[PDB]
Amino acid sequence: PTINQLVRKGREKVRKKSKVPALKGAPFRRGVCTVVRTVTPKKPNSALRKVAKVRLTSGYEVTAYIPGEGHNLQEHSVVLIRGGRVKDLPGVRYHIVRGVYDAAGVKDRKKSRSKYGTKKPK
Amino acid sequence: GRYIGPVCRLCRREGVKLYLKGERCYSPKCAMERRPYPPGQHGQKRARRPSDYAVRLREKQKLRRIYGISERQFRNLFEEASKKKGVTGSVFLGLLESRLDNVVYRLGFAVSRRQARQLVRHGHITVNGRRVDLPSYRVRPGDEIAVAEKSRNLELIRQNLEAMKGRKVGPWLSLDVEGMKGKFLRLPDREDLALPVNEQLVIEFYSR
Amino acid sequence: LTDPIADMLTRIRNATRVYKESTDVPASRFKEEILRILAREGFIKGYERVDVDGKPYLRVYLKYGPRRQGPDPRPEQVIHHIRRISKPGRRVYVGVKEIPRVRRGLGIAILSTSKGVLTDREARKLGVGGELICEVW
Amino acid sequence: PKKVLTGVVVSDKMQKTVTVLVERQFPHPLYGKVIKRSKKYLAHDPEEKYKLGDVVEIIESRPISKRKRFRVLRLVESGRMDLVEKYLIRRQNYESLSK
Amino acid sequence: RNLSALKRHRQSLKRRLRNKAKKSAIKTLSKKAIQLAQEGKAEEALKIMRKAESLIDKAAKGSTLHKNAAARRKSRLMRKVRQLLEAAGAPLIGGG
Amino acid sequence: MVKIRLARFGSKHNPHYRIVVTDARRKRDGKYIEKIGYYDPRKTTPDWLKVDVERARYWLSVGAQPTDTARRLLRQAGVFRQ
RNA sequence: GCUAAUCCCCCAUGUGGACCCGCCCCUUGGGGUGUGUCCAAAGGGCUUUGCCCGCUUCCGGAUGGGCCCGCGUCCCAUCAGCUAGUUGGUGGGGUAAUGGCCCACCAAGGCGACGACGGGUAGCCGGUCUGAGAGGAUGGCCGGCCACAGGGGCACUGAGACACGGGCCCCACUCCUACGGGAGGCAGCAGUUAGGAAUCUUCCGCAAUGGGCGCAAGCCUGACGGAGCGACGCCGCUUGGAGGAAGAAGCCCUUCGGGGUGUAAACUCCUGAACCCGGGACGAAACCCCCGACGAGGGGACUGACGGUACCGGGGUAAUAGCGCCGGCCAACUCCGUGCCAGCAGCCGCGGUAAUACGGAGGGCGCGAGCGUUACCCGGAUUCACUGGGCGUAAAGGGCGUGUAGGCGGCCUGGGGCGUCCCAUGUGAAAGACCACGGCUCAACCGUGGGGGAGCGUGGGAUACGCUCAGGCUAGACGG
RNA sequence: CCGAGGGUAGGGCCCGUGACUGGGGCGAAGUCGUAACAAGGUAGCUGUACCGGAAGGUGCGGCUGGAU
Ligand code: SF4
Ligand SMILES: [Mg+2]
Ligand SMILES: [Mg+2]
Ligand SMILES: [Mg+2]
Ligand SMILES: [Mg+2]
Ligand SMILES: [Mg+2]
Ligand SMILES: [Mg+2]
Ligand SMILES: [Mg+2]
Ligand SMILES: [Mg+2]
Ligand SMILES: [Mg+2]
Ligand SMILES: [Mg+2]
Ligand SMILES: [Mg+2]
Ligand SMILES: [Mg+2]
Ligand SMILES: [Mg+2]
Ligand SMILES: [Mg+2]
Ligand SMILES: [Mg+2]
Ligand SMILES: [Mg+2]
Ligand SMILES: [Mg+2]
Ligand SMILES: [Mg+2]
Ligand SMILES: [Mg+2]
Ligand SMILES: [Mg+2]
Ligand SMILES: [Mg+2]
Ligand SMILES: [Mg+2]
Ligand SMILES: [Mg+2]
Ligand SMILES: [Mg+2]
Ligand SMILES: [Mg+2]
Ligand SMILES: [Mg+2]
Ligand SMILES: [Mg+2]
Ligand SMILES: [Mg+2]
Ligand SMILES: [Mg+2]
Ligand SMILES: [Mg+2]
Ligand SMILES: [Mg+2]
Ligand SMILES: [Mg+2]
Ligand SMILES: [Mg+2]
Ligand SMILES: [Mg+2]
Ligand SMILES: [Mg+2]
Ligand SMILES: [Mg+2]
Ligand SMILES: [Mg+2]
Ligand SMILES: [Mg+2]
Ligand SMILES: [Mg+2]
Ligand SMILES: [Mg+2]
Ligand SMILES: [Mg+2]
Ligand SMILES: [Mg+2]
Ligand SMILES: [Mg+2]
Ligand SMILES: [Mg+2]
Ligand SMILES: [Mg+2]
Ligand SMILES: [Mg+2]
Ligand SMILES: [Mg+2]
Ligand SMILES: [Mg+2]
Ligand SMILES: [Mg+2]
Ligand SMILES: [Mg+2]
Ligand SMILES: [Mg+2]
Ligand SMILES: [Mg+2]
Ligand SMILES: [Mg+2]
Ligand SMILES: [Mg+2]
Ligand SMILES: [Mg+2]
Ligand SMILES: [Mg+2]
Ligand SMILES: [Mg+2]
Ligand SMILES: [Mg+2]
Ligand SMILES: [Mg+2]
Ligand SMILES: [Mg+2]
Ligand SMILES: [Mg+2]
Ligand SMILES: [Mg+2]
Ligand SMILES: [Mg+2]
Ligand SMILES: [Mg+2]
Ligand SMILES: [Mg+2]
Ligand SMILES: [Mg+2]
Ligand SMILES: [Mg+2]
Ligand SMILES: [Mg+2]
Ligand SMILES: [Mg+2]
Ligand SMILES: [Mg+2]
Ligand SMILES: [Mg+2]
Ligand SMILES: [Mg+2]
Ligand SMILES: [Mg+2]
Ligand SMILES: [Mg+2]
Ligand SMILES: [Mg+2]
Ligand SMILES: [Mg+2]
Ligand SMILES: [Mg+2]
Ligand SMILES: [Mg+2]
Ligand SMILES: [Mg+2]
Ligand SMILES: [Mg+2]
Ligand SMILES: [Mg+2]
Repeated sequence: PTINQLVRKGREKVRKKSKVPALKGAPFRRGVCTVVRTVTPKKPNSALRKVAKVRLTSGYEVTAYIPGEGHNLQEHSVVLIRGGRVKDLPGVRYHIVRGVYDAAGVKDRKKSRSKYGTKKPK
Repeated sequence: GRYIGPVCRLCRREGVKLYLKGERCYSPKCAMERRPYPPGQHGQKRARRPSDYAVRLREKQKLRRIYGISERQFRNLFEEASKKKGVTGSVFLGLLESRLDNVVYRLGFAVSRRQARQLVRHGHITVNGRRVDLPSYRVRPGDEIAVAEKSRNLELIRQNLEAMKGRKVGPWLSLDVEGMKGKFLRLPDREDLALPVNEQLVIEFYSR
Repeated sequence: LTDPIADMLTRIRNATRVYKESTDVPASRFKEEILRILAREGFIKGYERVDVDGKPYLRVYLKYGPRRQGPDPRPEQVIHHIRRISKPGRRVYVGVKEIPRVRRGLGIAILSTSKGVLTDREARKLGVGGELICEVW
Repeated sequence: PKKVLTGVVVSDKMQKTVTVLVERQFPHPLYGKVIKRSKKYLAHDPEEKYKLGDVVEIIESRPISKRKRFRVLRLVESGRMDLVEKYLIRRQNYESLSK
Repeated sequence: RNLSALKRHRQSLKRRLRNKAKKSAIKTLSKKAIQLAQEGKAEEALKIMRKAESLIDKAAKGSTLHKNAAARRKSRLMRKVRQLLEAAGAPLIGGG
Repeated sequence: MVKIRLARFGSKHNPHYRIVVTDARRKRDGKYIEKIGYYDPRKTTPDWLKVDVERARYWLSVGAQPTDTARRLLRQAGVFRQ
């Protein structure tokens, strides 16, 4: 564009769209589970992935992935959710944080136990 | 704190003797004589072409593992050298050699930098007449690094300075044996050392 | 025509790329003071004030390097680059402290100052700044 | 120093007060181009001696009223009705920007 | 449940009553002399205006009036009597 | 009133006052009119106190009042001498 | 109903000031002077024909402010028109003071695409974070300013407030009560509760600095100085040092010969984090007191919360290690288990019976009292392109004219000097940043010094180019 | 007189929420047909119009980014 156009109109400072809008600018948000269920993933993956539909302290109600093998979550489980989509479960933009509130850790976990609310064993 | 683990696997991974034990490093018992391949299961498997990030990471671990220094300090000291006047490679090396625990080792009060560090942390070393028990203390041109009076009558520095009578310490340094004191004359130039390191690659490492 | 100066910087640029012996420029005083710089600095053999179809022009005598060997024998240019800086759409004024070096001194910058038209090295000699007319190398 | 500006009387339709239209040029803080900008000043004229098209100078004076903080200093040029026409045409052109 | 702030409040009212009392008279004796000047009736206006001058400055002796409030109050008192007496003149006695 | 004061600097268990002329109501470490010296009440370095005596006399001459400790630091600098 | 005073009035004196009308200088209400009028007060202590603290009027200084102006200051135009105290004037009220700040009347104005009005969001700056710079983002700590003190309104006292721990009133809420009635305002310091992913001790002392009052001894000071909790952050330190086999056991791999963990361990010697004992701080010398002169200058005295801590000396035990990762990006690989399941996943992608990608194990890489994760800012992103991008077919030329505002504009001479360039000078607080030096054993932290700008105010100068004004031309353009 | 605010009445903006309703995005292995990509078996695309379960068809005029 001409310099005279830049004077008249300027350059539009781009704005970024958050990927975690349910978090309301917080790192984590507490909620309670309504539906705890399995969901199948999109092509080309096949599985029965465990998610929970969580109603948040920010008024929102979202779905949150339940990572690791085995969980103990059901309806009315108090939970803490974190940022994080699951590329292959469309519409799941959050992860439940293991080992917080009513999400138990992962039994017999030995590697990466910090990412699964599991403590150290003898 | 500093790395207090096995030490021969260090040279084995880097592929060059890092004289980190003192006596044992000059005997046929040095593990770099016997098995000069990386430690662990796959050492004797034939190596692949490493990436250039690998080449620079390796040069930078070699330099750091020489002085037995934590990455935090090694990077702290790098950044002071960077923003300093001009030649970074020389300054990083000179500021590294300016550490008290290192100077204790270069002077010969100790046989290894690990031991040198302990001679300081246990107080056996003074600087210009005061107990200075800080491994990271920055020695400067002029100071006199000695052994404490309540320490000079101790087997270790007696024996250590003995074999030092047979040794000729670096030019930038001074050593009066039997007085058990030395002098830091000036921070080293580039060629004062033939450190098995190309410090230019270390600059290249952090510039990524 | 909207910028007689950029027109002359461009007439010469186009003339040197086809290796023309000379190229005529519509005549003006400010353009002499710029061609004055280009000749003394070696970029052109010089100029003369001529008359084309009754009107005053400026025949600029260009210059080129030696005939080269290989494919494409065409000689390297003596004016590699001649670029307008200050334009009618955006004037560019630098004080003396922010006068640019063109190609680490191997090139020149022509400016207009209250002491006349100078090169970058001439400007700091007289200690004055002005309007950055063009850069050349 | 009391700021002294120079402008033109675009409207004399008030008692003891004229509207002085001042321009100022400066480079764009990012695109460097020189640009014009303008501003109207209600200036004191206790002798109602100044009319349309006068090119006057105003001096920063004590408040005469809300918005009136300048006294007309001296006439510089009389009869510049060409400038007032640039002003009025711009204002008249505003009805064409409506919805 | 106490202070020395309660003493500052008990005192503020002793002073408020005092400051209001002085201002009342200042406005009364002054306006009185301005009506008298309009009639003019000059000896009577000026004999009163002077007591209006005395009360004004005696108020500026303390907190009831700032020096400049009094000087301005005095300025307008006298100024109004002048013009008012310019119609149906005879300024006798004198006070200016 | 203008006062001649010691505005503490330094760090915890590390005092370093500045000899400063500042309003009586300005907060201690707040903006001051002028810095006319400094002070190190432990005397850890060779010159723990210094005073622009010619300036400290000006503010003394124009109204400023010192502290019961700043005064002993201007007498220790002979601002009051004969 | 009684009663004192630095409380309150009256008279007097007028150095003086104020006001009004005159003249003189100056020039917005600045300064002079004359006439008239008007306004001063407070006493207390000791050693006493003497000081001291106080008092009064006026001037000046100094500091702290008020008000006014140029300029700069975010998003939406799917907000385009806004305005009756509204804009100006005369008179007045008001104030320390200008002003529609407020009132009466008069005039018909003021503002707006150079974005008025409206809606959204936001305290602003020194600075901070990033960045090659340009720029972007941000305003917590610290300093300056502003704004508010349960929500609103108001004034009073005063140099100063329309006053957080002052007063009045209305509202919402809460509390005491003997049930008649009364009270309160933590966005002070702790502390409680609620909300939240989340944020501290109902600690110590005025010893220091600083504030208030006082002649002074001193008193008050949740300012402050310190102590407490929190790996929240940065910095420093430890969990050992040297020796020790062609190399134990255990575990992993194996082509069954062996390879690995690994000098790693044990074990030998050396040192001695912690803890035990003794000594023990700097921060604190002034105010006062003596002589002198209640000065100058000498000399004396008492005072430490932190703290019996730092640190010094002497004794002295081998004394926490964990977290992430190993398919490419990207540094580190094998065995087993699982069999599109269970699961992983920042992106590309892994898993369907020989998976370096899931889970465990051996081994390995990276860091280390940390290591990971999530959130957010800048960078990589020349992916809003001023530096520094594009539009035939990748996203991008308006369907085409005409034309307003606006942007931009040929050759020659001169006048001005607006832009622009230069010189001088003022401002650009402290802290921070950067460089040098030094104090805490180092460092972080901190002191002292040094060095700069841009921007704006002012004075002087230059005149090429841009601007303007004036005069001439004919190459553009237009007409015959 | 002004005046916090309370009351009455009528507007404007924004947010949330609503039986039902519109289409939209997405979703390993559903049902219908085969419009487009080759001249895709009627060259395709196109603005508009009208029609048809559905892609689509047809008219008018336009484009070549249409084949031989
Ligand atoms: S003994 Fe050899 S392998 Fe071991 S640390 Fe010394 S030089 Fe390195
Ligand atoms: Mg798959
Ligand atoms: Mg809930
Ligand atoms: Mg449950
Ligand atoms: Mg994992
Ligand atoms: Mg060892
Ligand atoms: Mg970098
Ligand atoms: Mg980088
Ligand atoms: Mg400039
Ligand atoms: Mg009355
Ligand atoms: Mg008064
Ligand atoms: Mg401490
Ligand atoms: Mg102040
Ligand atoms: Mg009297
Ligand atoms: Mg108003
Ligand atoms: Mg009115
Ligand atoms: Mg009217
Ligand atoms: Mg404008
Ligand atoms: Mg708001
Ligand atoms: Mg706000
Ligand atoms: Mg960049
Ligand atoms: Mg900002
Ligand atoms: Mg903040
Ligand atoms: Mg309020
Ligand atoms: Mg509250
Ligand atoms: Mg309020
Ligand atoms: Mg209230
Ligand atoms: Mg207030
Ligand atoms: Mg108060
Ligand atoms: Mg309170
Ligand atoms: Mg009652
Ligand atoms: Mg009552
Ligand atoms: Mg009440
Ligand atoms: Mg609390
Ligand atoms: Mg809670
Ligand atoms: Mg105190
Ligand atoms: Mg207390
Ligand atoms: Mg073997
Ligand atoms: Mg072996
Ligand atoms: Mg073994
Ligand atoms: Mg074995
Ligand atoms: Mg003890
Ligand atoms: Mg002390
Ligand atoms: Mg051990
Ligand atoms: Mg990693
Ligand atoms: Mg990496
Ligand atoms: Mg690799
Ligand atoms: Mg991420
Ligand atoms: Mg199997
Ligand atoms: Mg397979
Ligand atoms: Mg298998
Ligand atoms: Mg994976
Ligand atoms: Mg992975
Ligand atoms: Mg694995
Ligand atoms: Mg650390
Ligand atoms: Mg980014
Ligand atoms: Mg990079
Ligand atoms: Mg960018
Ligand atoms: Mg983008
Ligand atoms: Mg550009
Ligand atoms: Mg592009
Ligand atoms: Mg296209
Ligand atoms: Mg076209
Ligand atoms: Mg159209
Ligand atoms: Mg035009
Ligand atoms: Mg023009
Ligand atoms: Mg021109
Ligand atoms: Mg100029
Ligand atoms: Mg500066
Ligand atoms: Mg500064
Ligand atoms: Mg500093
Ligand atoms: Mg400094
Ligand atoms: Mg009302
Ligand atoms: Mg109302
Ligand atoms: Mg009410
Ligand atoms: Mg079927
Ligand atoms: Mg078809
Ligand atoms: Mg088909
Ligand atoms: Mg077809
Ligand atoms: Mg067909
Ligand atoms: Mg059709
Ligand atoms: Mg049909």
